[PDB]
Amino acid sequence: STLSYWLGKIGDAQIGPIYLGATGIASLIFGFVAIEIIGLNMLASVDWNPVEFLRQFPWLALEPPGPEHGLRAMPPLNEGGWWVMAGFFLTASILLWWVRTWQRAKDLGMGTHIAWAFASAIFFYLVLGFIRPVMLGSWSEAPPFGIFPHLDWTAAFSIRYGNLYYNPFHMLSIAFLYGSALIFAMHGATILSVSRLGGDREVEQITDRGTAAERAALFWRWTMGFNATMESIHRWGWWCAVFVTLTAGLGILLSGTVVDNWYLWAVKHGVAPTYPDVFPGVTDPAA
Amino acid sequence: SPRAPVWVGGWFVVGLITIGLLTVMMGPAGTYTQSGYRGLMMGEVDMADELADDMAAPKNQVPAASERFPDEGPLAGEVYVNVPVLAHLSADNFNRLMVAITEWVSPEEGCNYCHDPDDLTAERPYTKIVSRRMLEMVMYLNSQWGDHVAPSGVTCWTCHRGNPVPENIWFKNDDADGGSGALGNTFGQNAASWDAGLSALPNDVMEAYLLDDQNLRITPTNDLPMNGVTQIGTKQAEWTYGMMFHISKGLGVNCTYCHNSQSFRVWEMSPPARVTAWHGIQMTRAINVDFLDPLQPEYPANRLGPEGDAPKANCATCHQGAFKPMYGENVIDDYPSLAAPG
Amino acid sequence: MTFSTHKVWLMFDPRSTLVALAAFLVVLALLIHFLCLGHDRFNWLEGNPAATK
Amino acid sequence: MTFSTHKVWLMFDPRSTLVALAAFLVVLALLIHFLCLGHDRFNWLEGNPAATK
Amino acid sequence: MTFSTHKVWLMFDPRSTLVALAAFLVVLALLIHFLCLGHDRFNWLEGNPAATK
Amino acid sequence: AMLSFERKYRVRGGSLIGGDLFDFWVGPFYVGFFGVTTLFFTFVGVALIAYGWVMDPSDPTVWQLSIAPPDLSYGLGFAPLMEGGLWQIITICAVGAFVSWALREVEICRKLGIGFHVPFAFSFAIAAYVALTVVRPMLLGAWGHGFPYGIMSHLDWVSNVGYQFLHFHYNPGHMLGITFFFTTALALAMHGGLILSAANPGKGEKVKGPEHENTFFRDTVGYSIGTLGIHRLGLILALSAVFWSIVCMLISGPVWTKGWPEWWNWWYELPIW
Amino acid sequence: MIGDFSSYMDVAQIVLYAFWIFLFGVIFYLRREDRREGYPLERDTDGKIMSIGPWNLPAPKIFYKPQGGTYSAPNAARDTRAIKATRVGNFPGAPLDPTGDPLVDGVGPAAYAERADTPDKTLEGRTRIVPLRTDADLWLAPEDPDPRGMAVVAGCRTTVGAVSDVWVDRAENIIRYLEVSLGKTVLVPMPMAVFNDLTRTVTVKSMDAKSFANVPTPKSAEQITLREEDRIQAYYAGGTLYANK
Amino acid sequence: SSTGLTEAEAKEFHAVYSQSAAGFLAVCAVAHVLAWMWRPFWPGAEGWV
Amino acid sequence: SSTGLTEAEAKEFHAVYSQSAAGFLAVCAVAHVLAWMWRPFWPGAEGWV
Ligand code: BCL
Ligand code: BCL
Ligand code: BCL
Ligand SMILES: CC[C@H]1c2cc3[nH]c4c(c3C)C(=O)[C@H](C(=O)OC)c4c3nc(cc4[nH]c(cc(n2)[C@@H]1C)c(C(C)=O)c4C)[C@@H](C)[C@@H]3CCC(=O)OC/C=C(/C)CCC[C@H](C)CCC[C@H](C)CCCC(C)C
Ligand SMILES: CC[C@H]1c2cc3[nH]c4c(c3C)C(=O)[C@H](C(=O)OC)c4c3nc(cc4[nH]c(cc(n2)[C@@H]1C)c(C(C)=O)c4C)[C@@H](C)[C@@H]3CCC(=O)OC/C=C(\C)CCC[C@H](C)CCC[C@H](C)CCCC(C)C
Ligand SMILES: CC(C)=CCC/C(C)=C\CC/C(C)=C/CC/C(C)=C/CC/C(C)=C/CC/C(C)=C/CC/C(C)=C\CC/C(C)=C/CC1=C(C)C(=O)c2ccccc2C1=O
Ligand SMILES: COC(C)(C)C/C=C/C(C)=C/C=C/C(C)=C/C=C/C(C)=C/C=C\C=C(C)\C=C\C=C(C)\C=C\C=C(C)\C=C\CC(C)(C)OC
Ligand code: HEC
Ligand code: HEC
Ligand code: HEC
Ligand SMILES: CCCCCCCCCCCCCCCCCC
Ligand SMILES: CCCCCCCCCCCCCCCCCC
Ligand SMILES: CCCCCCCCCCCCCCCCCC
Ligand SMILES: [Fe+3]
Ligand SMILES: [Mg+2]
Ligand SMILES: [Mg+2]
Ligand SMILES: [Mg+2]
Ligand SMILES: [Mg+2]
Repeated sequence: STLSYWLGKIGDAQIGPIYLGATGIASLIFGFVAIEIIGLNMLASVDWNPVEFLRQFPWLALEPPGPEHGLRAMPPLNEGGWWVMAGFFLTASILLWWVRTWQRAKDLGMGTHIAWAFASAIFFYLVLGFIRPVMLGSWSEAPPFGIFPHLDWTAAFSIRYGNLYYNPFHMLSIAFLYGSALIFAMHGATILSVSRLGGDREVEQITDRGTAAERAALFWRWTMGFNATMESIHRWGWWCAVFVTLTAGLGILLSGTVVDNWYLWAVKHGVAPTYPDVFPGVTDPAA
Repeated sequence: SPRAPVWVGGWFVVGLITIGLLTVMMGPAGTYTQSGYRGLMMGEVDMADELADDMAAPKNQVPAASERFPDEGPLAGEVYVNVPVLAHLSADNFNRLMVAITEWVSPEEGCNYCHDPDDLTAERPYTKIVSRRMLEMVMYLNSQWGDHVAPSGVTCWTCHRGNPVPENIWFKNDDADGGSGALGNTFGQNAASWDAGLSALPNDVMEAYLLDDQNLRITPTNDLPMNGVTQIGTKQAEWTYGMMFHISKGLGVNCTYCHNSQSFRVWEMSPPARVTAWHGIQMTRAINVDFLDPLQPEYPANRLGPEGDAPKANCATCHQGAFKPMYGENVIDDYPSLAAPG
Repeated sequence: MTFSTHKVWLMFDPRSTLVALAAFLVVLALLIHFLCLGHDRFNWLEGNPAATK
Repeated sequence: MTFSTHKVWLMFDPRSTLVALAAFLVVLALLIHFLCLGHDRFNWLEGNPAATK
Repeated sequence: MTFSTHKVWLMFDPRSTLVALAAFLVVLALLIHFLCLGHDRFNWLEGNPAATK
Repeated sequence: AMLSFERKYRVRGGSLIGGDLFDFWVGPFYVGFFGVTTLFFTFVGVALIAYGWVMDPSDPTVWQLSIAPPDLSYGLGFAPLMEGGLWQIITICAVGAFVSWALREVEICRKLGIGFHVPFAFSFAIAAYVALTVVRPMLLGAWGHGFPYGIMSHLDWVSNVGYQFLHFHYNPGHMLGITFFFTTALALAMHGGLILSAANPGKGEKVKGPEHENTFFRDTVGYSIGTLGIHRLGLILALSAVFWSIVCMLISGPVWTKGWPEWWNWWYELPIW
Repeated sequence: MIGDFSSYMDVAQIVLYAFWIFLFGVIFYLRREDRREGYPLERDTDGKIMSIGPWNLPAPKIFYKPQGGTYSAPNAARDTRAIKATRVGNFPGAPLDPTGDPLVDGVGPAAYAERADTPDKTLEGRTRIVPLRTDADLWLAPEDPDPRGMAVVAGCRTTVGAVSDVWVDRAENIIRYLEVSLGKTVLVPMPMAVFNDLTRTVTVKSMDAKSFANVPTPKSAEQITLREEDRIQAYYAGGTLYANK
Repeated sequence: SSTGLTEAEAKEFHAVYSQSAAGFLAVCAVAHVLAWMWRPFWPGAEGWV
Repeated sequence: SSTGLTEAEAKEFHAVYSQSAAGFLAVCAVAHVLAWMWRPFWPGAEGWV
């Protein structure tokens, strides 16, 4: 239980102690196995040279099986089996960590809201790595374990399914991420503005409304015509954050399974803008 | 020691001078050209000084050509002995072509690079045998691939640019594979490779498209999946993307030069340059399949690749970083002999 | 730890030690089984010929 | 501000002012050095010919 | 202001006014030097001929 | 005096122009001078968007509506009203309306006696919009660099501007902004869940206080940010996300004119190796 | 085809509309939770309670407070304290004018809520905000300046007194108020105070010398209730509008 | 008054401020004369020819 | 005054700061003379020709 002056300026200064418990130890074991697999595959990909590892770490990854393997339960190791093992161990560690958060909420007498907000992110992660590859029958549709590689996977996923900008659930997830940033800036600024009135002590304001909660409500009522309460704004933020990953999982489930081209889907439904033909005589040379 | 309150205004002035530092440090701003419709932002982003420097580069200056002799005289096939591909040229034009070729391929090494120093008739060096197939390839490109290289045409300068080895050539496993034993498979990607624009994209795509006829068309032509049409291809999309990095770097252009990002698939929304690029892909594949690869037995081990394969050409071999080779300078009008086989 | 070092449980809590050991053993067993499945000669469900070369 | 304006420090506290002034001077020096480096005639490291047209 | 109007500092803070004036002067000087650097004739570091058409 | 506790707070004061003429409410909304200007600019802009919608020859839907900026050939000049001038006027009205909204929030804060953290944070979104439609276009010398005012066409603008650098994911400022946006959602989920768990402990449990709130995070991650530190952290995260978005867009075109992946050659070929 | 119901409809469109229904239900639920304080509404002209449907006002939820008691929301309690402010004509939206001293009366930015008349407690049941002179387990970090002994300057550039003690939150280890002995003792909320460690001064620009002499004081000199806290904080917040002007 | 000075501190500050501003303006004028002798500022009818 | 520094300590500080600034400006003038002797930085009418 050490102290931290620099962290004590933005917030509290105490770091620890941390309670791991049984599920915490299990999650750490699973996750360390996953991290060891990923990192050792990265280090072997530069022929064990740590100079080249330092040079190329953003470009390095553990790569999923190729499409030639399909949904083979355990492909050959150096052909995606390492990726499948790392994904299994990471998923087990993440699920055990979710159970750990649920249990920590229960043992403190607190509600399990953080656990069910983590469940949305776990749902998105599972759709990204396991659930969608199972339905499409190919491990190759899953992100690599790498810094620049999962950005490449992101771009190539958008390109493969025709401009994921035209995925309505991608639009909704972007709206919810922008709204998460919007709502959290709103709430941070509002609570900081009424911090002179005791507004940072929100739970005390929930069971006993003070002038801080009243003025925080009235600022937004006079600004945009409606407001929340000291507790309801946290439900607003919680739901906005949950919807990000919920719509993300929903829009990734629908890509390739029910919709294969999103721009053409928007064209069918009157969503894609039509632009004046600046290039009048361009056709497909292979037609 | 007492804590000094932060001078907000002084640090604001320091912030302004740091903004000035950033402006002098990182740009006179790039120059834009608009190719498509307003609000789309389809066009080229170029630094004016760098674009001017690349146009004023020595490789982009086509050497001056001497006045062409009238094609009415003794042919080269009767004056000379071993001239199977240039037996229809007048001997004066044959000598002019030899001088031009020396200026284009081996100006430093001179006439002796491709010829025996004491016998011009002897086909001793491998360079003469390679140069004969070079001549045949240039004639084939000019006569048969006008859909791409016309009206500028191609000569020995288009690829070689004054040195015997063209600047942008490639081999099969041009990027060394990573991984020791059962660990570290890079899958032909996940490296800081300049073939993929220094991205972690597939850096060995030229073999699938400029030597093989693999499909670059990943985007479906229907909004909904079909029963027999594949529903996957994200990793296959990375191969197309890496190939498009190669294409963009070889021409010094961005994706919007040939595509509307709204849909990379729709040709009706694409600039007419995408049609020329399609013919360029077909022509590069034809070059590699027909001329450059069957030359592997004629090369020494010093010229081959890590896989023992012949050197091959790509988009960047001719263009050398410009939308057109030498930015559009005509090179075939001065040499009608290189425009068609005899 | 030996058959006669029964005083270890005065220093290590039996409950947490057993749970951590169970977690470690399950992870090790899964890792080894997956490593066997990840090789041609030892994937018993893929059933490649034993002579793998 | 001259040699005789010694009471400027009764308005601007030196401890909260000299650090900002030093930062400003360092940034100005970097700005001018990079401005000289950004031109062909004054980039002393590249060593281009003095006569640049 | 004028050489005689000394009572302006009973209305304008002598220190915040100096800080704001220094910021304005630095920004104006940077803007005008950049405007001179962005034109062929008055870019003294590029050294184009004065007669620039 | 609409809420059950609002009557005692509805007093005179807070005006930034020094006058009682506009000091009044219409329904729940407070009207100021800047409220009037906000409505002026807003109705002008909305009516011009409707005009551009009904004058579109392709009969677009609400999604396909697009008021595009002028051509890049018009430079920083003035375009015909049907050739980019409408976009220019809507941009001016939008900037005016957003600044007026921020100033009206300043007025409301002054009336309520609270800090100006909210107008200051909204100024970051206003700065992002300005850097996208005014500053970056002037840095590039043409208003045609701004995004079209359409629900779906501004997505196409974003896509094509990103593919002008062949891989926008490799922009370092883009990476920082995405990291901060995802961290903002993570922190908002954690904070909302913690406050909801403290306020709704369940059946048979009392409402938990600051000790339980700090204990939950010290027991989970190993550090507790506090109840005042979490809101500062959230405001800082959102503002950093928007600031790094502004940086990444101001270095794309004005600074970087080539592919974004090759910018990392500074690290791949750092003088060390 | 795979994901189609017709030549126009398809699975993604239906999933999108299902999410639209779910999102609109969630927004409705959230707006119901927004109405747990301040509703039902009242008119700006006579204070008549406006009728809100039972589908917009949720049923009261009970909060079991940590130190005992049950708070319900909504609670049918309405703030009906007499506001010492007037307006000419009961026009909807017309702002009010304080009759006397708005800071002492609590009008506008000086208005405060009738919170609990008991001090805030901790988990173990001991007073949360206490002066540092009473607790020996709490000290001030040596890396930060000590506010005690610093001169206190109001918004009129007048030294109104000196800091005698600091009141610390025992649940968060943070200084909540500054006990200032006026040159007779007042509590200054820390967010309303700016510290200068070089000149050893604390500036409270929201107060004048006249306003400091009327700051509400706690009944106890080592104990402050939530209502006293709320009143003092509201006084200093209303000073931003009513003091230097 | 409004700033806290007493018309004597203000007079001294205005004295030093007037000298500093006059010196800065004189240096600016000298610099402008020098920059005009370098390259004249205002074009003729035919431009920079 | 508003700083709390004594009018004599401020005088000493200004003396030392004045010497430091004068030395800095002398070094800058020498550096500018050396840089002009290396490559003059005010072009003539012909430019850098
Ligand atoms: C299995 C029945 C007994 C037991 C019976 C014995 C006997 C007998 C001996 C040991 C010995 C050892 N035991 Mg023991 N040991 C037990 C449980 C454990 C546990 C545990 C937390 O469960 C651990 C970590 C160990 C670890 C160890 C090693 C530190 C030590 C020799 C290392 C070794 O052989 O390399 C390999 C070690 C590992 C790969 C990790 C340990 C895993 C297993 C459990 C180790 C058992 C090895 C032992 C030789 C097997 C004998 C069991 C037969 C039924 C006799 N024992 C249980 C309680 N153990 C030897 C010793 O200390 O002599 C100097 C020895 O002679
Ligand atoms: C420079 C020394 C003195 C000073 C000496 C004088 C004298 C003498 C005169 C003025 C006059 C004026 N001064 Mg004065 N003035 C000072 C500093 C200022 C500052 C400032 C914040 O520093 C400002 C905004 C001004 C503003 C002004 C103008 C309102 C007015 C004439 C406007 C003008 O000529 O437009 C051009 C200028 C601008 C658009 C920007 C203003 C910036 C500079 C500082 C203006 C001063 C120009 C002045 C003619 C210089 C003469 C001083 C010589 C060095 C002796 N002064 C200092 C204190 N000033 C004139 C006046 O009042 O007319 C009846 C006048 O005769
Ligand atoms: C360097 C030694 C002294 C000093 C000695 C003098 C003397 C002597 C004079 C000034 C004058 C001025 N000083 Mg002084 N000055 C000092 C430090 C400063 C600092 C600072 C924060 O460091 C600033 C902003 C200034 C600013 C100024 C100007 C406002 C004013 C006239 C403008 C000018 O000449 O050029 C425009 C301003 C700039 C380009 C930026 C200012 C930076 C430098 C330091 C300006 C000083 C130049 C000075 C003339 C050179 C003499 C130094 C010799 C080597 C000894 N001084 C130090 C304390 N200063 C003159 C004046 O008041 O006119 C009547 C004048 O005669
Ligand atoms: C609402 C949706 C958002 C969200 C939600 C969310 N995520 C969450 C939570 C919530 C509400 C949690 O409660 C949980 C959490 O604890 O957060 C702090 C979690 C979480 N969000 C995470 C990350 C994360 N969230 C992301 C995103 C988001 N999460 C969404 C935007 C992303 C992105 C942008 O991709 C990431 C990367 C984790 C920090 C955490 C879950 C941690 C976890 O699963 O841990 C188990 C996995 C492991 C690999 C274990 C660690 C293995 C190491 C080897 C440990 C070291 C062991 C060693 C022995 C220690 C000692 C060493 C000695 C030398 C000292
Ligand atoms: C800086 C951190 C985040 C932030 C902060 C923030 N935004 C804020 C606030 C804060 C703190 C407010 O106080 C304020 C508010 O009141 O919120 C309810 C606001 C606000 N954030 C808003 C939205 C918003 N914030 C966004 C983002 C963010 N806001 C950041 C992520 C986005 C994004 C990413 O897209 C949007 C859409 C509004 C709800 C509100 C400001 C309302 C406002 O300005 O009202 C006055 C203007 C009008 C009523 C309409 C004017 C219309 C124009 C005249 C014509 C239309 C022009 C427009 C460009 C057309 C666009 C077409 C297509 C591009 C769609
Ligand atoms: C002269 C003349 C013409 C007169 C007429 C005058 C008229 C007609 C009106 C008045 C003047 C004006 C300018 C009126 C404005 C008109 C308009 C356009 C109004 C709407 C503007 C607007 C921005 C509306 C909202 C838009 C949206 C969708 C915003 C996003 C909000 C969101 C995602 C979630 C809502 C969550 C809420 C309610 C947050 C607020 C909130 C926050 C952030 C807390 O932290 C907090 C803390 C403690 C207690 C309460 C709160 C609280 O309520
Ligand atoms: C040498 O290294 C040392 C030892 C120093 C350790 C260091 C390690 C380092 C440096 C590691 C670095 C790792 C990095 C940078 C990783 C980055 C990863 C990123 C960015 C990933 C992004 C996305 C990945 C996703 C979404 C993956 C999802 C995968 C899933 C969900 C897979 C699930 C698989 C399952 C459930 C498999 C089950 C087993 C079955 C059932 C198939 O068995 C039959
Ligand atoms: C490699 C790039 C060459 C350079 C350098 C030079 N020449 Fe060439 N030469 C080359 C080829 C491929 C051929 C065969 C022509 C054909 O139709 O296949 C030739 C041939 C000649 C000959 C004919 C000799 C004979 O057949 O007996 C002559 C006389 C000749 N070349 C002259 C010549 C001169 C003068 C050169 C320097 C300017 C020169 N060659 C360089 C390829 C190459
Ligand atoms: C002209 C030199 C081009 C540049 C610049 C870019 N692309 Fe390319 N693209 C070009 C052609 C000739 C083709 C057709 C190839 C074929 O075999 O038909 C394409 C096609 C694509 C595709 C696939 C289209 C499909 O039907 O699925 C993609 C995904 C694509 N192009 C992407 C892309 C990117 C990302 C670019 C910037 C790096 C880019 N293209 C530039 C020609 C040209
Ligand atoms: C040498 C044989 C070349 C190879 C290999 C490639 N290109 Fe090329 N290209 C070549 C020439 C001589 C010209 C000039 C055409 C003209 O009209 O003068 C071109 C031109 C193009 C263009 C047109 C650019 C424009 O602005 O219109 C494109 C789009 C193009 N080439 C694409 C392209 C690609 C993608 C290639 C690799 C597959 C490629 N070219 C190879 C000569 C040669
Ligand atoms: C564009 C998405 C939807 C945004 C809707 C925001 C609406 C905010 C304004 C609400 C105004 C309510 C006015 C009536 C309040 C009660 C008066 C008795
Ligand atoms: C309107 C006549 C036809 C078009 C002539 C050219 C118009 C564009 C060039 C002049 C205007 C551009 C510069 C505007 C600068 C504004 C700075 C605020
Ligand atoms: C037709 C769709 C309707 C969707 C309604 C969604 C309602 C969501 C409610 C979430 C919160 C429930 C209450 C949780 C209180 C705390 C429990 C510990
Ligand atoms: Fe909060
Ligand atoms: Mg390879
Ligand atoms: Mg390669
Ligand atoms: Mg280019
Ligand atoms: Mg079907």
